Amino acid sequence: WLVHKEWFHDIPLPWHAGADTGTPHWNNKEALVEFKDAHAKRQTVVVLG
Amino acid sequence: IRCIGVSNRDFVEGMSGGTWVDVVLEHGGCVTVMAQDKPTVDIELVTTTVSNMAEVRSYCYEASISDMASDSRCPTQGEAYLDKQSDTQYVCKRTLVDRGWGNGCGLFGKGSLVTCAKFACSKKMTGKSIQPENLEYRIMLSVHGSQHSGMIVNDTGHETDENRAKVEITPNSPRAEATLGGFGSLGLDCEPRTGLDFSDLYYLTMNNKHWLVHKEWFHDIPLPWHAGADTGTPHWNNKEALVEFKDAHAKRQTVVVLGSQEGAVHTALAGALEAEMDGAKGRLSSGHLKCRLKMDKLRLKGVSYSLCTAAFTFTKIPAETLHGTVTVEVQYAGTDGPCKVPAQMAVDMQTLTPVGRLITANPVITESTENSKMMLELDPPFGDSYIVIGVGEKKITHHWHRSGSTIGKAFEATVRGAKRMAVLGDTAWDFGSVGGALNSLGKGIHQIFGAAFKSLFGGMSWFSQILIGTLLMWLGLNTKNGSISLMCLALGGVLIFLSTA
Amino acid sequence: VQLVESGGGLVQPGGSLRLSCSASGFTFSTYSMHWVRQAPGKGLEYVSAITGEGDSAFYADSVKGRFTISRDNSKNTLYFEMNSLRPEDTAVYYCVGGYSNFYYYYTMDVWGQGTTVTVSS
Amino acid sequence: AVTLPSHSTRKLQTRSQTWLESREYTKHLIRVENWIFRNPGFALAAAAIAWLLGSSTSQKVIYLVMILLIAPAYS
Amino acid sequence: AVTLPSHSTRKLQTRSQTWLESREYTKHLIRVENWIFRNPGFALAAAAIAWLLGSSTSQKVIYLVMILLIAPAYS
Amino acid sequence: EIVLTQSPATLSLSPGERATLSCRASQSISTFLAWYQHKPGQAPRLLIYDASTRATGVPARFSGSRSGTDFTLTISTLEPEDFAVYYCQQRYNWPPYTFGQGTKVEIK
Repeated sequence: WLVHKEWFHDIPLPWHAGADTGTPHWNNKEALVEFKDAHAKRQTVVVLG
Repeated sequence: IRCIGVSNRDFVEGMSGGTWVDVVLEHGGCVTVMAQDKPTVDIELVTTTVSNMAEVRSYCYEASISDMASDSRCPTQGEAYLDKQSDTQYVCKRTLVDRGWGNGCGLFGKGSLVTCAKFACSKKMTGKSIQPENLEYRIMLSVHGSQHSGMIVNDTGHETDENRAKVEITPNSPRAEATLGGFGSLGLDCEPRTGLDFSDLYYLTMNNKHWLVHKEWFHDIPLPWHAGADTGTPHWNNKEALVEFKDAHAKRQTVVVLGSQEGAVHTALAGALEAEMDGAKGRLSSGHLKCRLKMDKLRLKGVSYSLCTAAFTFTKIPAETLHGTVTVEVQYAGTDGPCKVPAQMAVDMQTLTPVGRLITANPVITESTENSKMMLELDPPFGDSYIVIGVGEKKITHHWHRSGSTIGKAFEATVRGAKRMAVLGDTAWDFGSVGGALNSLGKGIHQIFGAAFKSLFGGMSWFSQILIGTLLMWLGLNTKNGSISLMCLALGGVLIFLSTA
Repeated sequence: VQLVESGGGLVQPGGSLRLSCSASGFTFSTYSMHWVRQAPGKGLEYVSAITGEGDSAFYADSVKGRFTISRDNSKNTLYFEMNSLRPEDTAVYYCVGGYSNFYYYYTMDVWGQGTTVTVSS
Repeated sequence: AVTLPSHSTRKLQTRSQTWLESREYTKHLIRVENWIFRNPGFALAAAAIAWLLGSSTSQKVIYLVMILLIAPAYS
Repeated sequence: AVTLPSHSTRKLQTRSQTWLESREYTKHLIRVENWIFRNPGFALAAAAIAWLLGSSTSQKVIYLVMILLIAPAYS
Repeated sequence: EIVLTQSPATLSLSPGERATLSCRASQSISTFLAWYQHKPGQAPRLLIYDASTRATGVPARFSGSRSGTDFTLTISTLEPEDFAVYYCQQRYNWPPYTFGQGTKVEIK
């Protein structure tokens, strides 16, 4: 697609910068991983599909 | 036991009906019920299982396309027709295309072009219906007295340990009797059918993740949907919007699929409960059950016990719970036998006058080998006081100090009541429900107001509600008519509904 | 209530191995599982643990990185997939299980007979 | 994640059709119609709130329309 | 498809937290703030339109706020 | 990490003699300490948990006591089947659990 260069900076998704030499490092670490809490005794981690 | 550390536990004191107390049970916390001269029982709702659900209307959230084809006609002929339009596995779209004299027929108007593509779904989410029957609740209850601190979060054998019980409750058997050896039995009459709206909540699965979902959210979904029993060749009512028919600059047509949709549904799901599933049964861990506790066959095991006088050794420390109470674990040194344990919150050193309340019923050690362990708790006064355990010359005295005066306690009680009302609606009036006429009138007026409010409002979530609340707040603030109160009053509800959750 | 261990044997340095521990006589899902090893002429060493539901796992520094604990509650089996084995890992390994209500905590436990794992040299 | 700003804000204008053009119209209308059809009583609530606001009739009707618009989006 | 009605309309109420609770407050605020930050000219235009509508000051301010909320959602 | 130190490396006693073993923690464990009995060619057997609570079926002769960080396992009347290695284990908050170096109870 052709995409306006203002719709491709307000995106809430894990983003690399530039080309990837090897395994990328993604800065956000959130907005795709959800740490839900059990009833006061546990934590559970899920990913959005 | 069961509820010392739950931090969401509340105490239901006494039974002004002499026999029973009504109680609402919730998944989050648990209820410790203490009677006049009966052992304190801690009750907790544990899990709600649903069984034999019936599949209804499975959706398809990831489409895949296949061999396209097309057909065109002269500017003045009929309309294009692919023979794959008589097949309910192909999505077909009809449009107009520029034709003539280069393309193959002498005339220059707009032709008619049909394009068809085969539709296939790799995976689809499916919803199932829940009848308010064939759903089971499991209540775990335990008793104070002789248990040592170890038996707080230990669920290995409750069949024979004489102090814990498990109660299964279904619409077919809404009442039960929890038999506690030596304590008698606690009668428990519950309302399973009406605990939690289970006539509008489908069970939803996408890929090994399950949710509780309202109706009207599992019917207003724009996705290709089958209609129940997937038997042979799959049929989708709509291949529409899972397939996009664009056209080039008047001389082509193109068919694409939208990708996998599984993140849009995750966001579309909000305010839908999380559930898990074992085999054909679905476990919900967030619920709401209402049980009246017929507490008239409970006895006190410790009566007619000669009080033990050997020695008492603190084993861990005297600790303070989140609600103000104080737990103590004591070890008994010289075996006498089954015997009563002396303990109090005392003050003057000479006239050991029982100040405060003891919430551990009457402590009694039931084991005599050499040393035994027991745990009790108690509700000390707000001022300084002494934990005094023993009889004579060996009463190890601990100095206790409680923080907050009665005013803060009443404030916190009002806060808890407000939160429970916000969560439960009219049912909150049944928590301490010995039953009078002020209580029933309050419950009735709350039913009417809740029905009206949920009809008018209650289609919004935390932002539309805050906006409309502030707007009506200004409106009532400056309207100057006799409706002022009404406006403002409505906001209180609205506003707390937003600031308490 | 029993735990039967298997999979121990001879392995080369740098090599890999998978140990299994079949549980019987109890609701496996309600039990936190642990792996404790004992080198010859050495004290017991608590090396690994996994919660009842498989959510989270714990590894001691002595093994963190090379060993992976896992569990299948349907097959009632605990696994200790240990790769990059070193001669210092030659020991008798015993899987233990305890009724757990909190990620790894347990009071009364149950032990298997243990299985010997020998690095070649 | 949850927000994902729409690109129709910066709609690229040209002779050829855009990515999903045929849907926009029915998109917004369908969302509003569905939300209202599911929650009818809020129409009465909005009518009352609009009547209490605004002097003239036109102002009250515009308030009604804008409330009935802003609620389904929870904007 | 495109519409996909939000479930927060029929939020299930209980002690336990719902599916995506922590994102409800931020979600709408971020959408509105981002859209306004990208387009200030419409802030000026909406100020003008709100000034033309509504007799009293409060009516005009409420019109301004409601327009500034309707615009980002294209509701 | 917390460390447990058992005082006697090896203990030699005649049958029927009193046996005393002390295990010291590097930091406070309020009531979380377990004692195990391990015989060669056998799985370690849990004797005591929570310092002073005897496991299921453990004979009454085995006793446990605590004082601050110092825990004590006492065997009043030694029987021949009691001569083995005895370990202490810390059951404090996190799974990082350390078994003491062990003490051998020998028939002198």
